[PDB]
Formats: sequence, structure tokens, C-alpha cells
Amino acid sequence: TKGILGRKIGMTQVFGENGELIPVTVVEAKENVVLQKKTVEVDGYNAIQVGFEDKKAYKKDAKSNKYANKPAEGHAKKADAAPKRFIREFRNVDVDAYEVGQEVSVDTFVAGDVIDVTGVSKGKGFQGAIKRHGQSRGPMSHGSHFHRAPGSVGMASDASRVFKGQKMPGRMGGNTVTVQNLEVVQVDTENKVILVKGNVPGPKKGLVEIRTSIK
Amino acid sequence: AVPKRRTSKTRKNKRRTHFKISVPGMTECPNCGEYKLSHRVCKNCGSY
Amino acid sequence: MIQQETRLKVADNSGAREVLTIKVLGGSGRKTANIGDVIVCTVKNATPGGVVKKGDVVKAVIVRTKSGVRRNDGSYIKFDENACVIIRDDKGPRGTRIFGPVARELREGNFMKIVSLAPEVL
Amino acid sequence: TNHKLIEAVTKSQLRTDLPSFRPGDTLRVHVRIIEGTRERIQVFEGVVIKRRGGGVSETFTVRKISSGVGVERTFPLHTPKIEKIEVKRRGKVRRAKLYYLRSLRGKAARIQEI
Amino acid sequence: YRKLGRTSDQRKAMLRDLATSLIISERIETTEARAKEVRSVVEKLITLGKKGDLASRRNAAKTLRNVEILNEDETTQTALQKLFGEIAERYTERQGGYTRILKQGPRRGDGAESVIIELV
RNA sequence: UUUGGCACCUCGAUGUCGGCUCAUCGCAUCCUGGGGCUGUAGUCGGUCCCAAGGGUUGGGCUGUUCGCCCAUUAAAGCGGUACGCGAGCUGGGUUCAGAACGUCGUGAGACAGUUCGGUCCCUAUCCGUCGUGGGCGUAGGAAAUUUGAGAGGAGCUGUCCUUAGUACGAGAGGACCGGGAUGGACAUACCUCUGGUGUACCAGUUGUCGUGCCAACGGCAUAGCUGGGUAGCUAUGUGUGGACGGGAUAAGUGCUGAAAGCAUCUAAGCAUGAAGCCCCCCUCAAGAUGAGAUUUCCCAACUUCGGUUAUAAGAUCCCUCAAAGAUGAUGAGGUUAAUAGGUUCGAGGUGGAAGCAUGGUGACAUGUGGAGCUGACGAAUACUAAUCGAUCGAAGACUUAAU
RNA sequence: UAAGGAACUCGGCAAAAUGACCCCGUAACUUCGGGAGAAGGGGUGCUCUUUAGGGUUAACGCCCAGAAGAGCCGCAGUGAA
Repeated sequence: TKGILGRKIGMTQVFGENGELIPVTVVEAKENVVLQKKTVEVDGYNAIQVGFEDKKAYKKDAKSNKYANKPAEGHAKKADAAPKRFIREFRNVDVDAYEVGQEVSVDTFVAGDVIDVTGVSKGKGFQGAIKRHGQSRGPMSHGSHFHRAPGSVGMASDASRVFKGQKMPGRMGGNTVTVQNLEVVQVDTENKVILVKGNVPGPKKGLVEIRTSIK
Repeated sequence: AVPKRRTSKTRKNKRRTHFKISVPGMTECPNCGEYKLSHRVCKNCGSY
Repeated sequence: MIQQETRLKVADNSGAREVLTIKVLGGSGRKTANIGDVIVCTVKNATPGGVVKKGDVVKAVIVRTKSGVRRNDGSYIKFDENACVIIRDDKGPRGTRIFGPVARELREGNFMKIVSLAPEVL
Repeated sequence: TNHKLIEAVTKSQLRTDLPSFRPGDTLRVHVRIIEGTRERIQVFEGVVIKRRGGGVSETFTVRKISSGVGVERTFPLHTPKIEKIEVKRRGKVRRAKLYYLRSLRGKAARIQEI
Repeated sequence: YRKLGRTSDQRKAMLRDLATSLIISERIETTEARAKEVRSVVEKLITLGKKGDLASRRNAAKTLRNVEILNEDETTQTALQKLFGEIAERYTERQGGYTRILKQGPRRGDGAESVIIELV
């Protein structure tokens, strides 16, 4: 249960009890609202839909995603709310505890709550096997002409082919990844921020989904 | 390293289906002269 | 950060001066050791007389590495050289006189005799 | 605002009782040791080698020589494990990072006062 | 930042050559990327000229090349003198800008995006 | 999987051994797991059965395959895949030209018994693999949020404290069962800390040429060298993960119970039972042609609204850019505007500018003054540029049954 | 390029390190020539004094100094090659 969205701001450190140092990620969880409530009798599964960051109203002759379109405006009109940048669903919550139009406030979370955090990895691009996987590099001396290539990719006439999942070069970067069992250090309601123990995936000013751990 | 079979006309012209030129923008010069290139005050009578 | 083939000064009066390390024990694949960790080693340069003689295979505990240690308060400590003390397979030393300073992380490994014999403990 | 959040959130973890010092100055750091027995206190006297960082991530390093062996100790500036800092002596140096002291001994590793 | 397909010293020298020629002529024809880089250089030079002090004059002479202009009325001055006399007076009240890029069509020998860059 | 026998493909060429890189399969199980028996008191051990999920070290002497040794480890398993892998790498071995020892030979020369030395080519057409786009489809057209048929990944293990010096044991020794903290290796994310780099940042310094000279600056000397270092990228740094739990089962233990008045774990029935199977965890996923679901938006003037000029919702061309990136995509923005630049102010970095004055014979020092300078980081400000525009874009069929 | 320092590999292959000038000192073994530049140590910038050398010498001045003192700066003075 207890899901929210936020933007990654950066990393700092804080001091706990008995002077211990705690590296911390600060997350701006601001103006989250509920836009829709999906149900088993209608949509086939219970979930709420949450919108996080407000954008500009509809405008004729608009070219960017800073300005809402007519569908998004109508969707955010049912709930007496503004249009939002990011929309995500949460299935882990109890659906009856929330109401359409409700504001999801950061004070849902309190210190000591263990959480899971989801986000897209940073982005690196076309990378080789030494970096994209943990492959060893060949000798750099003694007559070698094999440094950063991948080695053999198959055996021989028997299996005259390459199997799938052979770990070749390619794009490495943004894929969604959760880290499990991080905890909340404190909450500041006036600036609407959460402090998470550790580090979370993604670049700065990037979306993160915080929710409660199962275990 | 070398091709084992020659390439047929079919395969060649299939490969050559994305090998072409796009069309430019051609915002017609409201000021004067020939039609201006978009976001370009063209040397040949453009007023972008 | 002590791996295989590193050389360490010895900080006791057991008889050895220089020592070469053969193995970082613990688990399989253990590559590097640091303060508080036990190693097996050879004596490459000994003092005349002394208990231990050149060519002997012995066990030692690492004290005062150069790539030192972090602590839970975020403090760090480092030294200017790497050193060790030779032990009697009971966390006790073969010598009776420790030299130089010693880290405070030895208390967590039950090396109280070395900590007591030492000068300044940091 | 999106740029003052880190400062605003880490303002409370910051200390004000610390004095001003720069590299070269000789410091006496009183650090509290919460051993298994009690909450003892121990002093560490040496020369400031390195100051760096910002705000709460700020950090400084001091160096001394105990028994013929050089010893460097690095603290966060705003940690509560430091009871007290004293500036015993002021130095004269033309450099922000005194890494050249690591390969000296004796009168060569002496610093003019003021 | 841009490397312009050149080494560090070649890039530095070409940038200050571009800036000097622009101070001389007040509009020049070049490529898009070179213009987008020399823009900041010449703007900082004009900022120094507006400050006017001796130290700024020296920090600008660090960059500018020593070139003589044939001014009207048979008069002669340097690019530094022009920068600190006229170009600073023209923009004493303006806060930023000072340059405008105007795109043109591609060249013949290449397909390079040609551009004019002009003082304003 | 050996040494061989045969001589069926290949002599208009099917690369020989070791080693490196990269794997994948089997079980005839090295460790971990579960059990029966024991000439198993406990601690252990031996043997047999089940079982392939994961894991299965670094060095010395070896060309060496093989083998011996040193130190660890929970363990240092056996095999197959052209004795896996040279259009992926070496080239130590053997064997080509040179030369030498020993032996043999009248000799030219030979042995294969030794020894020193001795050139490893290839711009990927098809299949295949790793990524990433365009077109069309999915009974109206679109924006967004999703279900999950399937698929992939993950799966290891130790030491310590207590139970308890208790059970057992003459004693030495010494538990099961359970509870509790920390580690090794591996994988993943990130740069707050520690450090690396940081060729448009700051300082010091040598030679030489120039700016008429001084001074200051600039050029070349690996970025001339040296000392530091922001953003970003990073590990050796910082965090997180797995040993859980449900079902069904193997070996095996059983309950009830006949066939066969007894007995029997089995035939019918009821239970328990493993790191193994499925689910649970993470990720991809309606090209899932079976093409799915929810919310919202739009709808023609003629017109079998077919075809039409139109056109709407919505996209795109073009342009300023980066949290993205080979290109293309992706995302942030396009004057009702802070997208980039500039400007101003900061942060951090360097470490005390110039000029003036004073002191000193002079090299130099002190003060004005945490000075001055500052790439990528942050905020603010429309000074500059993101112009005027153009294009594309639908008209919810038929059949039956309900209504 | 942190820590480590041949653990790589058939093999320290390659790279790193040494490197100029001045002074001090230098083994075994030798065919007495050598080895030997053995090894191994130390020093080098700028300024003012001079008492004074190569002397520019006419003389300290004109350059290196006989090179002896006294100072200045810097992480580093054959500060690069």
C-alpha cells in the first residue's frame, strides 16, 4: 500500500542517532492527486491512478507537452483538478481508502517505513561487452590483438548458430529497475520532500515511484 | 567476408526502398522573390 | 588493501622485520585484506637471534594500513605505511612489545592483548 | 523553488559553534568515543592538510606523527562526535592542499607561523 | 562544448581569429557551429570593453590579435582600440546579446550550413 | 570420453596441441539439501538411495596435455559439444629452409634422441545473434493509463552468540532441534563520502621568438613541465538483493485396509515429506493477425457523406536544446515563451590579481583585500535566436439474436 | 591512474625507471692493458658581499667565478627537450 510519486532532486548526507552518517536521496513529492479509481467490476482489477506534476491548461496553437490537450483536460476535469505531467497506477493500495480528487500528501509516509523505489536507469548508449556486461579484457601485451572484443560466441558445426542471450554489445541505459527495502529517514511537509536512505535509480529531476515493500 | 551468392534484382531493390530523399519544407516567401527555405533568409530571394 | 605478494613491516619484537603475504583467508576468492584481518605470510628479512627465522611460514594480523578505514560516523583514518603483527593462533602475539600506533578496530576482533601492549590507539 | 531544498532540509544538521580555520593551521580536535564502557573523550592534535566540500558534505583532514609514523584523520566538519575544536597555531602556506607533507620528516616538515 | 573537428590549440587560435575579424568587419560569413561558439567569445570581449579598466584591457589583449584597421579619414587604429572606444559606447546601455546569427543556404563544395553573424 | 580395428565423406586444402576470451548440455553428485543401514555411544565417519538449482581458488616447477608441491576453500566433481571455440587472440609446442652435440651410415645424409633461431591473410552477401528504426495491420479517427497468453532473469555459502558444556559420554570430548548479528563471492543502482580522470578552470616555473623598451601578455616546446581541481564518467567508494512462504511431488516414513478370516504403506482411500517442478520476487510483453480492456477528446456543406474541396481532435515538417542519443528515435521548449546563449548574482575550485603605498641596497616581503580569475553546476533577467507559415489527418460496414 | 608491485606471461615482450655537468669514492678477477662511467653517495636556482681566481685582467669592474660567506622564493632549481 501507500504509494506516491516524486522527482529526484539529488543526494546529500544526514546525521542520525549516535552520530552515524547516513547517505540520503531527497525526493520532491508535490501536488500529487487522484484522477481515477479502477475497479474489478469495470476495469477488471482494483487500482488508483495518480497524477503528480501540474502543467498548463489547454491553448490553441500549442506545440509542446507543457500545455495539456483536450483529452487530458477532460480526464483531469472529472476530478476537480488540473492536468498533470506524469500519470501512474498503484495496485498495492486499498482502493476504498481513497477518493477521486483527493490529495496524496507526503505525510502518508513516516520515518521507519521500509519502501521500494522504482525508476528508469540513467542512460549510457551503445556500449560494449566490457561495460554492458562484466566481461574480462584480453591481454594488453605479449603480442595480443584481442583487447575489448567479446570472445567466441558459439562452438562449432554442432549448433551451427548462435544461441539467444549471447551478451553482445548494444544499448545500455534507461530501463526501469526497483530497489527493495530502503527506509524513510524523515519527512518535511513544508517543502514536501522525502529523505530516502541510500540511492535510487535515475538522473536528477527524474520521475520516481515510491511504494511500500511487501517484505 | 565475400558474398557466396550474387544478389538478385528483387533483393537489391528491396534494400533500396528506404534509400531516397525527403522533401524540403518550402515556406513560400511572403516578402518577395523566390520561395524561401524555412528559417533561412535564402541567398536566392528568401525572407525567413 | 593487502593482497597476495604485498610486503609489510612488522611492528613487534618477535624477530622479523619484513614479511611477505601468501594468502588472505576467509572465503574462496577473497582478494584483499585490511585492518583486523588475518593473513598467512613468510619472513623475508629477520633480525639476528629472535624467535622466528627467515623462511618461516607464520600467521599475522594487519595493523595500520595506508588505505585505511571508514567508520560509521563517516570519519576516516589512514597511515603512511602498512604493518602487521605475528600471532600465536589464539589472537595472542609471539612478541611482548608492539611498536608504532594501532587502529581502534582491533577491539572488535578480540585483539585486546595487542591493544593493551600498544602505544596510542586510534 | 527547486534549488534550495537540499540546503533547507540539511540546515538543521549544521553546526555554528565551530571556529574558522584554513589549511596550515594547527588544530586540537576533541572527539568523543562511545566505547562499550562509557562516553570517553580523546584529543587529536595536528596540521590541517585538506578542506573540501560544501554545506553538510564538508570535510577536513588533519595529519600528525605519533611514534615515527604519519597518521591522517578525516572528519565531517559538522559531525556531533566532535565536542570541541581549538586553533592552537596559525600557519603561512601558499597552497590549498598540503599533500607534499606526506613525503617529508623533521625540519623539512615545519611550517612558518602566521 | 564543441570541438569543431580541431585540436585544442587550433581551436583556440581559430576562435580568436574569428573574433578579431568580426570586430574588424561587423559581419562575417562562416559555419553554424563556429558562429555559435565565437558568439560567447566576442560577447565576453564586449563585456570587458564596457568595463573599460586597464585589467580588462589586458585580459582582452590576451585574446585579440594585433591588427591595424584603415579607418575613414586616413586614420588607423587597432581592434583593441575600436573595441574599447566605439563598440563599448554602442552597447553601454544594452545588457547582453550584441550578436545575431542569420542562417543562409548550404555551400556548393560541401553541404555545410552557412551562416552570417553580425553585431547589433 | 582411451589405445586400436575398418577405410564410408573430404587431398581443383575439413587449421595440428596447449593456453586466453566466451559459453552451453548431461549426471555416472565435489559442496550445499533430503533420507535408509551401520562393526553409527556423542563428535564424527563408511556405504547406499533421491536430486543437476546454484556454486565449484590463487600460486611455484612444467611446452607441456599429465603430474608433484605451497597455501586456502563449503567444495577445489567427471565428461560432451570438429579431443567446443585461431574468418575471436596468442604461437610456448611440432615442423620448413640455418647451425651444433651424441648415435648410425663408405658417403650424400638419416634419427626423431637432444639444442639455439625461425612471416599466423580476409572491407561480412545469406542464415544466426545483440540492439535500434520505418511501413501496414488490429470495422471510425486520436491522447493517455493498463490487463497479461507467453518469455527472460534470480536461485550460492560461511563464521560468531544463545539454546547448552545441555542430550550423549568412564572421560576425553560434545549435539540435534530452534532462535539470534555479521561476513566471502556474485548481481544490480548511484556519486553524498573516500579516491581516479578532468587537453576552453586557478596558480608556479624553464628555454626561445614577438608585441619598439620596462613590466605584463601571447606563440612553440607531450596539455612544455609541475601542484591542485568543478560538472560529467567512474571503483577500489556508497546502498540494495538472495537463506522466506505456499501448493504438488521424488527417495523414504506412515494411518486405515482387503485381495489371501491373519499380516501387509496400496489395489481403492487419508497424511507427511527435499536447495529440485509450479507459484510467490524483478524485467520485457496484444504483430497474443486470438491483434484485448478503461477514461477522455473529435465528428460534413454537398454527399449511395463513396468522391470531393474541405476540415476538427491530433500529429508532423522547421527551429532552440538535453535527464536522451551512432543516425533515427526519446524527452525538455518554440514570444500567451526562461529551450539555449548572453548579462547579473551565487555555489564550488584555485589561493592573495593589477595599480598604488610602505619596508628592504637587492633578490623579495607587507597592506589596500578570503583579493582577483573561473568550462560544463544553480537562480534571476527576453538583450539575441527559437519568425510568417505549409502539409497530413475521420466520416463508426454487413449477417443474426436480443432490445 | 588510488592500494599493491611481475602476482602477468613460454619468457619482465612492451612500457616504466636511469640519463647532462661538478665533486667524493670504487670489489672480485686479470693476459697487468683492464674491469670501470664498476658499484655506491652528494651537489646544481636567484640576490648581495670579496678576500680572488680562468683573469676581461689594466682590476675588483667586462663574462665565468677561486669558489668562501650571508640571504630570498618555491611542491620541485641540468625546474622544458
